[PDB]
Amino acid sequence: HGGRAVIELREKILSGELPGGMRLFEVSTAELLDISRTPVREALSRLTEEGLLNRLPGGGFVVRRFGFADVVDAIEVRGVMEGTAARLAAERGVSKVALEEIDATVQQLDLCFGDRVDDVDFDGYAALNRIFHHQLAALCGSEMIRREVERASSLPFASPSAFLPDKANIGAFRRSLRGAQEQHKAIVAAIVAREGARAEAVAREHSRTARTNLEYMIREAPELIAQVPGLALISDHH
Amino acid sequence: THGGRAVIELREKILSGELPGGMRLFEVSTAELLDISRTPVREALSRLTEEGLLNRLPGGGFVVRRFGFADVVDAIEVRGVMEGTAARLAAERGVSKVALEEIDATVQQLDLCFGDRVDDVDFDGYAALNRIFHHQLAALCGSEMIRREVERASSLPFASPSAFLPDKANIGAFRRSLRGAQEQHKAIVAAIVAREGARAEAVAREHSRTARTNLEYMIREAPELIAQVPGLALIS
Amino acid sequence: HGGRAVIELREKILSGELPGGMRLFEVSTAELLDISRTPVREALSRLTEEGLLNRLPGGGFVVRRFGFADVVDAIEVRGVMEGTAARLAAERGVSKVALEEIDATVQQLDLCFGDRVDDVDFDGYAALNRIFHHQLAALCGSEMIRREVERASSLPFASPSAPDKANIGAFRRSLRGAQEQHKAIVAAIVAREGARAEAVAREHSRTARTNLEYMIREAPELIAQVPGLALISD
Amino acid sequence: DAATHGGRAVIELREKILSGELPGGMRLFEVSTAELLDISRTPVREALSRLTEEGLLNRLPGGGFVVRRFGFADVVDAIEVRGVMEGTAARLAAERGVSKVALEEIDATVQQLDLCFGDRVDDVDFDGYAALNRIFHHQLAALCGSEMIRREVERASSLPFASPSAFLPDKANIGAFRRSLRGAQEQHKAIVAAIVAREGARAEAVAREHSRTARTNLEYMIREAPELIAQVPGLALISD
Ligand SMILES: [Zn+2]
Ligand SMILES: [Zn+2]
Ligand SMILES: [Zn+2]
Ligand SMILES: [Zn+2]
Repeated sequence: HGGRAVIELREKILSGELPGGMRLFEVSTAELLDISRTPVREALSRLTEEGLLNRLPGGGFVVRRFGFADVVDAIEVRGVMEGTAARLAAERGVSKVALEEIDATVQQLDLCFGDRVDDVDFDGYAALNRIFHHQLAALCGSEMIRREVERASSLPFASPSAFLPDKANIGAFRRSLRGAQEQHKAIVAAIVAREGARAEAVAREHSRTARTNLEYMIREAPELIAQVPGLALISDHH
Repeated sequence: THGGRAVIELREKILSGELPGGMRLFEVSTAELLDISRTPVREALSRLTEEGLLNRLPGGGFVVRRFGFADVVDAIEVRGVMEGTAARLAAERGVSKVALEEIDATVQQLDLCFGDRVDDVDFDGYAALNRIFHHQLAALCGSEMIRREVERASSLPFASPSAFLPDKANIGAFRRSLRGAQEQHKAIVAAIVAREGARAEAVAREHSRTARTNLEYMIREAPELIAQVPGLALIS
Repeated sequence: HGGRAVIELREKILSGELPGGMRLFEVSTAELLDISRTPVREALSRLTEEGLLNRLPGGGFVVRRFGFADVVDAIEVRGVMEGTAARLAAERGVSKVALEEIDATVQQLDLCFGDRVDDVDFDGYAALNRIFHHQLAALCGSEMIRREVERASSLPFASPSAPDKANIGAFRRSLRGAQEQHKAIVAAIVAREGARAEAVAREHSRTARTNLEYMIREAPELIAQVPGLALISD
Repeated sequence: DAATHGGRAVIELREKILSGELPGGMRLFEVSTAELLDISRTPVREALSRLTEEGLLNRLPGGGFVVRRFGFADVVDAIEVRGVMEGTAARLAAERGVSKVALEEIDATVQQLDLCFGDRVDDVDFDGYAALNRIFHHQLAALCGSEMIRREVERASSLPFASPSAFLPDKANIGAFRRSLRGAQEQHKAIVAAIVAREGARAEAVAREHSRTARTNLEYMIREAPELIAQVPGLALISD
């Protein structure tokens, strides 16, 4: 009910239907979505937590305006937060079951690669990549860490598979997935070996793949900008 | 503005322990408690979810977040890691002449809190100026996204920079530890000026571990000090 | 002449012709290499600095014995030393000329690769990889750092290009990731991101350890193609 | 080795380089060096070569040796390398683990170092700290149980200015240096704590930061106390 309200409202913000700087109010938003006030209230609050809306001082909400600096900083925060989770898992240790689970996801991700450099199941990688980053966040067994890492990924343009959309299935991106999969293996290896410094460094570097993919799209493939939701609304971008 | 007296009153009742961890809150029962209308109560319950004091229940309603010792240790870790990011980015990107003069002035004022003997420290003066230093450090790299994320990491009562420095916890062991902490403040600024991001990050992370060291000293050696420290009311 | 004596002496140690525990003396070594004593003296001293020989009290050298732990530790030290050079270059800054030179090496390394990994210049990569690691060591402009980094890379089994016949499908695929690391080190140095520059340079040295561990577990016939590796007991 | 003519020449020749008797930039040849030490040609050749391996001399392209010259930049870079090498030993000890006996030994040195401090900020046994500080850094290098790593930290700490207690000589016992020892002792405690807790990242970061104290103390002598330069037996090698 409330979840269905979040999806539609998020879609209207990211499409540019509700532009940056636009003021949103409980009743006018409920009329727009043709949904009851209770789910709409949950949706507006959830999208504030997610970072798409800001609260206005006298009540109501405002659609946030993002710059390139915001995208780069969001990717940085996510990498730094995932690096913390990986380091703490290596320092504290991981349970037999949790390790078996994440190692199974890495093995499934290996099945997305073939003989030629381009032979990669892009859609299969993107779905399993989300699972790997979820399991990595929970690895150290801390709810506080899991919540803070998940919040850092909820943030705009900070999702692990955000720069891997189905329609951005290009050669240059498929070749870069082999290096990314080697990073997943290295994070788990470092955690097993109790090498916190390595686990953190690899997780931070791994997040920077998103920034490289973004920079590739601006300089070499600008038609791919519209494939990332909301990215074409960032006026700054170039 | 900003949720009014409703958000303030409801936050005060959660932090005092009046509304304990695990307690379920609903629109109507909360409105009866605050003797306010439904609209300002709905804003308050939503705002405190965004702030991280409440969690949403799957079938509607809210639940007061419960915190344990592990949560305090992890919050201090996240704060250090976030401050370390701000310090590293300030060193990598560079800092404006005005912003550097401001932070360096706070460090100079903090130096005036120290005397001849190891215990000769103005504890209340350090705590107030320490809050300013950490605020200024968060804004140094010039990024709003970083400043917001660092301030959020510092927002819980026990994750605050001066949280483990309350006026009544003015003990000898804690005054001796402030000299090392002040040397860390100087080192963070020096590393930023020198464009040494790695050092700036490492010092900021280590500096935050002082809070954990001071917390661990209480649990083991002075448990009567637990009640005096804010945030430790949300703990069991 | 002295450099020629070092190559010939190093080759006999790494082939196992001069086994570990063997005692070497100026005269007997000069008779063996059929070279004058002065270049042989330089060679014996240079190989002590490099870590292949140990000095005996009273003169004379002894050929060192190496274990897998020695290889693992050498690679660790090299990565840590290269990470220092990369971090200091990012923190201090690099001159326009030095940055153009190292970036030209990276561009030449790209020409070792095509569209596919089927035809990748393995011998070409190894030669240019040595140049990249030489320039990276000198980037921060410190002679002290350059000397300590080159020493850490002279060390046994620590060399950056640690294999003409060992040219398999897998080791060719791993050179693409290694080249992306070279690009990332330079990018981090340009961007003044010391932390990143250090982390990438450390992780880059670990590729050697990963490739060593692959041969032992999956391709032991490739052990004889690595110089001196066939002498270690594991 | 000290009893051999070869070993005796290394001790005497090292002493003349470190005293400044043989200054930086001085070309040393087999003959001139042998006349100086009044020793035969063969032990001199061993001596000259051993000090090149040691890093005190450099080889000249057309034959012969040159006394290696050191500048302020070289001292700063040497302290950086030592911190980076000690940080590696501390990180590897935390990652691998340390035996019960080795931990009890280093923790005993930390406890002995705590006995060097009193009530006032200046109340510090400077000579007692310097001797025990050498033991702590010795014990720290060996902690991970790797011989190559121990040797590598040993080498990084071998130049007279790259030594852990080099910037703590008996004659440089000043107020501004005694106050800095309290922070340094807290870092010794933090390195051991990080190793026990298996926190390699922290162990490395603290060991690197700890080494920067030596740079801070050096910079203080140059900018504020230049009369202290000559009384540090280790800064004699410095040109400018
Ligand atoms: Zn991933
Ligand atoms: Zn502080
Ligand atoms: Zn390379
Ligand atoms: Zn020390």
